[PDB]
Amino acid sequence: KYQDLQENQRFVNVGLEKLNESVLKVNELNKTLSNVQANLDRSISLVKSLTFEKERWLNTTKQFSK
Amino acid sequence: VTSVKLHPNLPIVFVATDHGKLYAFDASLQSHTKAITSMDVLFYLVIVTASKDLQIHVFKWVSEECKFQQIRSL
Amino acid sequence: VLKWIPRNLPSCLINVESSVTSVKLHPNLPIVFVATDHGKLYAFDLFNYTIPLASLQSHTKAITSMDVLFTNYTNYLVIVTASKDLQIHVFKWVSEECKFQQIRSLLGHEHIVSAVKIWQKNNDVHIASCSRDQTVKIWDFHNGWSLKTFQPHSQWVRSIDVLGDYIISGSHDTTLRLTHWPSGNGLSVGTGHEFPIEKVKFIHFIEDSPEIRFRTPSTDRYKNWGMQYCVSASRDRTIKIWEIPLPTLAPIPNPTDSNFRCVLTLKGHLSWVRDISIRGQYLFSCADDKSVRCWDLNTGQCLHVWEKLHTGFVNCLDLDVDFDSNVTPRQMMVTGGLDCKSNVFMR
Repeated sequence: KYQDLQENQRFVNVGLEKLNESVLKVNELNKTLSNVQANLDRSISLVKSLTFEKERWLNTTKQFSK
Repeated sequence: VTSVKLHPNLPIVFVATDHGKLYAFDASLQSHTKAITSMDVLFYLVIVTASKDLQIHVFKWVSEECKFQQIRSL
Repeated sequence: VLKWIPRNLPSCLINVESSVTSVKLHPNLPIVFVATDHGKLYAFDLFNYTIPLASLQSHTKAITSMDVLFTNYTNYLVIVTASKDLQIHVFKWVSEECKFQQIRSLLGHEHIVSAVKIWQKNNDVHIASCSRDQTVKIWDFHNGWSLKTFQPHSQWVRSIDVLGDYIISGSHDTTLRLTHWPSGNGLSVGTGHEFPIEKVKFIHFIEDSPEIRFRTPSTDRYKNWGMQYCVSASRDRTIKIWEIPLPTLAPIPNPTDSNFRCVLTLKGHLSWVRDISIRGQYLFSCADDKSVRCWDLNTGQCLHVWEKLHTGFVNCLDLDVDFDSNVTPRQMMVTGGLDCKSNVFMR
């Protein structure tokens, strides 16, 4: 059980770190940008999806403690 | 690598990676999920590992079995 | 110069991560090889005992016995490490590179091997080993294959010694027996211990000495046979020196004289004696009471005791060979330990 728990914690932690660096990269790309409207809308949708993923993954890391 | 440690008696070197994994090359155990800060070793051999996950876990190395078994965590 | 006695305190301490099993001596340079229970083979240098010269892991299981010999062709060094992984390994030392060089691994045993020996008689190097398979096995170092496999005992032999064409073998069935090397015939059998034989070795010739009572031959038969007195160490806390009888000289066993004779018994150890090594007048032996004792051949009494040498069991001792003129008997002797330490005495 501790091996399974450690594997899940490592997986979700490396996923959250990659997601945070992806948010940083997308924010930097959007700041550089600020077809133009199309990629701006794509960046906005990616920001919204990444924010939703970050919210649900902070929720699941909250419940791993429980 | 975030920290480097060496065995004070036998020719063994302990290496801790930036991802939290600790490798003992003359074993591979993930003592902490987050990135570890620093380690200290004192001669039973006790290794104290501190990370940014607000949890410090202490592990001990079995020389005969060539494996690390955790004792307690703060 | 052959009556050197080591001092009370250890000269320096060698730190090992696990249990030390077998310790050998380099007959040319002050280099000691230290076994482990984990299977790692070390090579420490006596002047700088900080880090090993070559820490090579060869077997997944423990290693039990060693032998070392500097060959004399008509040259280099051979290290053999008998192990618990159903096989033995042979290593060659490189002085220029200071690292272990593997040669070959000899197979054939159907259980774990506990003894190994290497020697030369006439421009041909042979390797012997004995296991829990109840059979004494022999090998040719240059060829690589066996020559003769035979069982001398019902139970399993533990330790051996050899010179020329004669092999004796201590056994788990508390009996000693000479096994002839070419013929494979048991010339004589021995009884008198009450426990399995830990280590056993021959007592050989010396050239000049004031007076000897346990190495010199008596008659011309002893003089030309060259095999007179043997000493056996067994788990009954006793060390005994055994008279071997004459054969009916392939030599034949003597029907009325095929039995060994115990001459002198030594006692005083608080646990099982583990290894012995004769050096001139002094019989150096260990035990499992954290001590190493020094026994005299003549008076049969322990002159010196080294109490609390380790905090655990003392496993193996080894000296420099003294009955040959090729290697001088230098004043160096090193012990092992169950408590992950090794101590060497010098000067």
